[PDB]
Amino acid sequence: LQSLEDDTSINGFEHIAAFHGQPNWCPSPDAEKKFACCAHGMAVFPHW
Amino acid sequence: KPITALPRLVQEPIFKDPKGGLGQKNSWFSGEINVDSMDVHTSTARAV
Repeated sequence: LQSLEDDTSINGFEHIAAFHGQPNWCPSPDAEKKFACCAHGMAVFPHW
Repeated sequence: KPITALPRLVQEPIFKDPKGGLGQKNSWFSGEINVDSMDVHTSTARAV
């Protein structure tokens, strides 16, 4: 964990943690409005 | 094996950050001798 969190690049723990929040690439990578892909209340939540 | 040039690990003098940004020293390019008793505080060389 120490090594992963000290890492900062695309392999870093920070990026994978930020998947679930900001910055936002959701729904599409390119959109005028962006949200988080933490599918809550959907039917795909356990899968995600 | 019939060689042509040095291995890629010892080519770049200042390794790039994989994500991008501040560069970092490449030890595999060269090191530095910093002895004070013999007062040699200079990097080494690769006179290929």
